[PDB]
Order: sequence, then C-alpha cells, then structure tokens
Amino acid sequence: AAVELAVKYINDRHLPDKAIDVIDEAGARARLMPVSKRKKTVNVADIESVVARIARIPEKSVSQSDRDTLKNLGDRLKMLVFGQDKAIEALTEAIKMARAGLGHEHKPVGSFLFAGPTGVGKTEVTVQLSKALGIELLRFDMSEYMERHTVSRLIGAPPGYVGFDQGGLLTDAVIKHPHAVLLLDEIEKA
Amino acid sequence: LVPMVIEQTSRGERSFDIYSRLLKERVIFLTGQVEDHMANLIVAQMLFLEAENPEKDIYLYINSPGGVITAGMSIYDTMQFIKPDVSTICMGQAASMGAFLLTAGAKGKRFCLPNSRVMIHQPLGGYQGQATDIEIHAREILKVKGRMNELMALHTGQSLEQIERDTERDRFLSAPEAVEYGLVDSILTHR
Amino acid sequence: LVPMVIEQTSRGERSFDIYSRLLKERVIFLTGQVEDHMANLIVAQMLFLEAENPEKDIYLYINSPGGVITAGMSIYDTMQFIKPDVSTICMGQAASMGAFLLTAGAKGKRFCLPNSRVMIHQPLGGYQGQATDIEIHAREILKVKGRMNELMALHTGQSLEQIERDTERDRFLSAPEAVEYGLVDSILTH
Amino acid sequence: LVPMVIEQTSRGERSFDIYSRLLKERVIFLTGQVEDHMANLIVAQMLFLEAENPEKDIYLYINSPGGVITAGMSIYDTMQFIKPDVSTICMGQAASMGAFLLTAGAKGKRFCLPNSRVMIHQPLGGYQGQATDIEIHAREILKVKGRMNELMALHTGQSLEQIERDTERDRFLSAPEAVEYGLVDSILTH
Ligand SMILES: Nc1ncnc2c1ncn2[C@@H]1O[C@H](COP(=O)(O)OP(=O)(O)OP(O)(O)=S)[C@@H](O)[C@H]1O
Repeated sequence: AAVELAVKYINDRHLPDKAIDVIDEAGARARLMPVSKRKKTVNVADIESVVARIARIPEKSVSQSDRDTLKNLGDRLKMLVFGQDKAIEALTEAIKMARAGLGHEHKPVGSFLFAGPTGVGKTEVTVQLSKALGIELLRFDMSEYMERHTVSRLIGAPPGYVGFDQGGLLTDAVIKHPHAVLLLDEIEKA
Repeated sequence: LVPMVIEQTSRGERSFDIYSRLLKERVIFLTGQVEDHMANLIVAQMLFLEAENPEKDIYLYINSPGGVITAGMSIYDTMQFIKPDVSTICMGQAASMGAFLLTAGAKGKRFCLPNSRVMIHQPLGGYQGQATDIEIHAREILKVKGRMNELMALHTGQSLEQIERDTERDRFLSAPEAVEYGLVDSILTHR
Repeated sequence: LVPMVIEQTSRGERSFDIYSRLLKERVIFLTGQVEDHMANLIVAQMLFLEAENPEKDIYLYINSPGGVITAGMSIYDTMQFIKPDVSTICMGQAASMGAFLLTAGAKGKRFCLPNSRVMIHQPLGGYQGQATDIEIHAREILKVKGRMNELMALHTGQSLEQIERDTERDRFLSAPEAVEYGLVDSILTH
Repeated sequence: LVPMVIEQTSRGERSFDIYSRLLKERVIFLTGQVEDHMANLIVAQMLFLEAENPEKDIYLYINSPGGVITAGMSIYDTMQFIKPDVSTICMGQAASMGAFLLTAGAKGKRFCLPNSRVMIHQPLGGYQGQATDIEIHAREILKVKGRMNELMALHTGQSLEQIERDTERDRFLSAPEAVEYGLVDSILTH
C-alpha cells in the first residue's frame, strides 16, 4: 500500500526514496500515537495518515474511508444542490466505476461532458465534488482561447518563441495537482 | 440594395442580409403580390424554421395588395401544418390573400397595427373559350369561393351567411373594426 | 433574393441558401412553368441525393401550373429510375403535367394538403401549317397522351377507358375527392 | 455600384458598404419613391437596431418624392411602437408620406436642412368599375384622408380645421416655414 500510494499521489519524488520515507514515518507515528494501546503492529491505517500529510491533501489517500463517502456520495451532494437529480446518478456512478480499479490505465478516471442550459449548476456540482472527494479544483475558461495563437497557452509555446519560459497553465496545474478535477467552461467556443 | 448586418455570435462575426438575420429569429417577410415564386420562399422558410426549433413560434408580416388564390392557399396549408404557432401581423396593407392568411394565425398570437387597412373581397377570375369549358371553369371559381368562406368562418367565427354578404362585394375593415369582426387582435402597445 | 441560412457543423457554421439547406435535408421544391432548364435542374438534384443516400426518400413539392410536356418527361424518367421513393407532396395547384408528376410518385408516400387542388386535362400541342407535316405532329401528340395515360393508369389503377373519357375535357378535383379517384394514396394534415 | 468602406476594429479590419456602415450607426436612408418592397426593407432595419440597443436613438433621413400611402403607413406604425426615438432629417425634398413620416418622428429630435422643401397634399387615388365598387373604394379614401389629418395635426400640433384647408390644395413649405408650422422643432445647425 505504501509503495502503491506514493506513486499514485507523491509524484514529485521517486519510488525508491519516497517509499522508505513512508515506512520510516509510519514507524515513528505508530510508536508516538498509541497511549497505553500498545499497538506495536503497523496496519494500513498508519500508512494512510503519513502519506496524506506528506502529500498535502485533505485525507483523500485513505483506504476504506472513501467507501463510506462513495456509499452516500449522491446523498451528501443532494443536500448542497437542488434539481438535476438524474445527473447526480450518472456522475456518481462513473466516479465509483473509475475508483473501483476497473478503469483503463492509459485513460483518465473518467471524461464527462456536462450539458445543460446556463445556470443549472454544473459548476456547483464540481465545486462540491472536489471538496467531497478531497481534491483540488482547476477552473479554465475557453472564451479566451478561441484564437489560433492562444491555444499554446494551455500546453505552452514551442521552444524559441514567446511564452516558452513560464510554460502552459494546463500542464503546469496538472503537474502541481495530478488528482484535481479539471473544469473547462464553454468548451464549444474553443 | 440590401444592407448587411454583423452578428456578434460566439467564436466569430458573420455578415448577413437584413432579411436573413431576421429569419434567424423566425421573422418571415411577405411583401408584394403573392405568386408561385415568392410563395416558395415563405414555405421554405417555414419548413426550415420548424426543423431548427419546433417549440418556437414563427412570425409573419403581411404587406401584400393581393395575389393568386392558388399560391395563397399554399401558405395557408403550410402555416397550419407546421406545429409552431404562426403569428400574423399586418403592416401597411392587407388584401384577399393578405386577409385570408392574416386570420390563419394561432388564436391570440395574431395581431394588427393601428393604421392597417384590411380589404376582403371575393376571388376574381376570368376565362374565355368554348361555352362548355367556361361552364366547367365557372363551377371551379364558385367552389373556391365556398372553400374560402368556410375556412374564414372557422377562424373569424362569423356565420357563413354574414361573411358571404360582405365578401360578395368589395369590403374594407379598419384595424379597430377588424378586432370586432375577429380577423385580428389589437396590438399590445406596451413598451 | 434568397435568405442565407447558416448550417451548424462541427467545423463551424457555413452560410447556405434556403433552397440549399432544404436540399441537404432531402427537400426539393418545384415551381413555375416547366422548362428544359428547370427540368434539368431538378434532375441534377435527384441524382445528387441518390448518391448521398440510396435509401432515404427524396421529397418533391409540386406547386406549378403546368408546362411543356416534353420537359416533364425527363423528370418522370429520372424519378422512376432512382431507387429512393419520391414523396410528391402537392402544396397547391397541379395542372396536367403537375398531376402526371405527382402520380408518378411511389405509392405509399404520396401526400396532398387539405386545400390543394389538382387540375387534370389533356395535352395541347396545336400547330398550324401544311397538312402533310401536321399528320406526323397530330400522330405524335396522341402517342404521348396514350403513353402518359397508360403510365398514369398503371400508377393510379383506374380503367383506361374512364381516364380518357374524363381527360377529354378539363377536370377539377378537390383534395378529398383526389384520394377517392386514386391520384394520391393519403392526405397529410399533421 | 456602391463603394466599400473599411472599419478600424481591434480584432481585424472589417469590410463594409457605404449604406451598411452607416446602418451600424443607427442611420436609415429613406431614398426614392415610397414602395412596398423598399418600405419593408426600412422596417427590418428599424427592428434590427431596436434589438441591438433600444436606449439609443435611431436616425432616419427622408429624401423622397412620395409614393404609395399604404406602404408609408407601415413605417409610421413601427416607428412609434419602437422605443428608440426616430429622428427625422428631411434632406432636399419631402412629399406625401415623406412629411407624414417626418412629423411622426420623436419630438425634440425632428429637423430639416436649411434648403429642404416640404410638400403636403391630399391623397390622390382613383378607382374604376361598377358604380357599387366606386362607392366602397371612394369611402375608404375619405377615411384614410381624415386619418392622416388627425395624426398629422397631433405631431404638428395645429388645429384639425387648419390642416384640412391647407391639405386640400398642394402646399410647399420652406424649411424656416416648417419650424413655424410645427412639422419640425428646429433647423439643423453646424
Ligand atoms: N441547482 C443549484 N443548487 C444550488 N445552488 C445553485 C444551483 N444552481 C445554481 N446555484 C448557485 O448559483 C451560483 C451561480 O451559478 P453558476 O455556478 O455560476 O452557474 P454556471 O456553472 O454558469 O451554470 P451552468 O448551467 O452549469 S453553465 C452557483 O455557484 C450556486 O451558488
């Protein structure tokens, strides 16, 4: 679990050193936290705590904890959104489908095209889904990327041309938060 | 001499004729004497608009001084067949076909302007040749008149006898008077 | 002037004439006195639609007062040859050739509007000149009428003797009465 | 031919016609004899401008020798119905339905050029046929005649009796006289 979780969440560091870091930290935390419990064994629970803290995420990387939220993900979401209940079922099932480990390795967790008239609340579902799943939120507007030369702002300008040094906002944000939710408003205008 | 208008649509700016832009908003323009050629454009616009959005209601201006009975009926049948409610506004002038198509709009949606003049007369047709042929042709013109009065009665709601008396001779109806007759409804006059 | 209507496509909107967009939807309109150029124009449209789709029906709206008989034969021979059934919706007047064109329509797809009127009469190709040449011209017109009546009875199914008796003088049929005579199989109202 | 003018827009250079360029600035040209087709074109231009910016004022330049009274009434009705103040600048000449639409313009914005010449006369319509038909058509000309006097007296502000006597015979009014008469508020100043 420690090696698999570090590669899945701790992308900045390499596998040989980062994996030992999790094992080393779990030993120190497994010894400090118990108060008369004498829980010498190091279960998967301790691994989740250290990886989360060192990954700077809100408890997303935990085992058997997400299943509780997945069980009632639509329920807790319906309390912050009113209407479009049918959409919640499609979105929540695909999320669980991807999280079950049955998805494809060379594709994202799930690609969706929310379609509805303006103001229905698709952005609200996304701003609440990220807080629920403990992931960051990436927001982009394709209204400013309708030109031919503006497309390079997402992936970055080619070498030897203006805009190369800072890079692309899309790839940069993804590398900074590989577990965030990507939101692209008004994709048709792109 | 058709001016061009720029539409600031999403992802681009496109130039279209003044008439074409209004067709995007389901605003058809009927002008001049009705004929087989101009009728195809109105019919084409109605069918095209239906495919784009059956829910939206089509609009139809009427500024015609008359026209052919055969070509006029095509607009009437096409208007009724299309699901969208076809509004019937009258600008400047109305005639036998202008008034026949004016009253075919969905009840309530049809409207009229304050200074519009509605002329309702019986169909006029002339044929020459062999006496026997004129007799057959004579029956046709009578039947067309009968088909016009009954359909007009359905929309206006007036009895067939009353309309026939007025229709037999040239008749003119003012915009306020037309509302009482039932040809049209008054304009909202709200800004 | 013909209004330009934009047809939305994935690449982007492309402006097209009202008639052009209708052709895209398999809708072909016919109007005005039949002419060789007019007949050949409708012929090119029929061939293009067949190649685009060989199964979908091609609508043919006839709102003409009649024209040259020879020009009409070209349209009739092109309609029978094409595999897709032609939907001859009569939206108004239909003279001798108008009736012939709609009757040629495939059975089961011919429609008529409630207030439409179909006028059927015999052909008139009257020519004046030397009696010797008139003999061949006189013989020719009867052959076309016989050929047209034979093909007309094949489509409708009425007795040939009755058709010629009726067609000798101008006949006017109403839309309700037209279906009784067999000109149009059904009526389109909704 | 109509000259083409270029507009300086930040996005890119946009080609325009001389009439279309001025149409983009809420300027309508009522040039030539009043006619059904030409009048309908003006009606569309008014609606287009109203939707773009109802708060702005639509300008109308009336330089016409008169025409069909029925067609002109269409311009009069739409002008009042639309919220934008329809300014009326009479350039060069005015006649029946030219002056009527000139006075119909919103108060406080009507104007006349220094050398412009107005002309107002009673509608001249003649009908031929059976005596019964002349009686109905003759009465209609009396109704519309009175209807123009009533509406002309409203915008102009003159008494009903004065308008009937003046309109009975053709009257030519100079631009200074027009201000005194009431057809226009004032003459344009450099
Ligand atoms: N169904 C909803 N339930 C709860 N709050 C909503 C709902 N719809 C809109 N809101 C609120 O309205 C705010 C403004 O709407 P936006 O989120 O800007 O809409 P939008 O994302 O542009 O709309 P679409 O339809 O998704 S393009 C949201 O952020 C919510 O606070």
